[PDB]
Amino acid sequence: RTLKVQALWDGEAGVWVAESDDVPGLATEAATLEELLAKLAVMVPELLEENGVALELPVELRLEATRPLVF
Amino acid sequence: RTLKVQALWDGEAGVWVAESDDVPGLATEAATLEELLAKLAVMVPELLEENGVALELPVELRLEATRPLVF
Repeated sequence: RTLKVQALWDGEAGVWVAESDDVPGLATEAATLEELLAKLAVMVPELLEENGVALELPVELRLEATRPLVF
Repeated sequence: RTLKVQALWDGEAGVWVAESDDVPGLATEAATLEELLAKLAVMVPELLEENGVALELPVELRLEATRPLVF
């Protein structure tokens, strides 16, 4: 169904890093969130096949980025 | 707590558009997801105050972007 993937900002390395509890062996990053999305679109299917898929279709990727709010 | 905000890609207008069921009167977009985040960091608090807040702290903003997966 929906595969939640977190994008964590790594200021030191200047890149967003993908992390997912729904996607096995996911290890990828990119300078921008757009590029991270692009890369994910390719890698995620592959990783799901290489591993025991077991997914309900059609599957969508939800890239999440969190920011702390100041009041 | 966590305020979920969706970023919807508008290819025609060349911008990501913010949409939120947790944040009142949210109307904003930006050419990139980074900029959309930046803009949100400022506007969201403001909109929450101007309206009946009623939030548990500390509050974090979760920007979500969905992409359909092809197999």
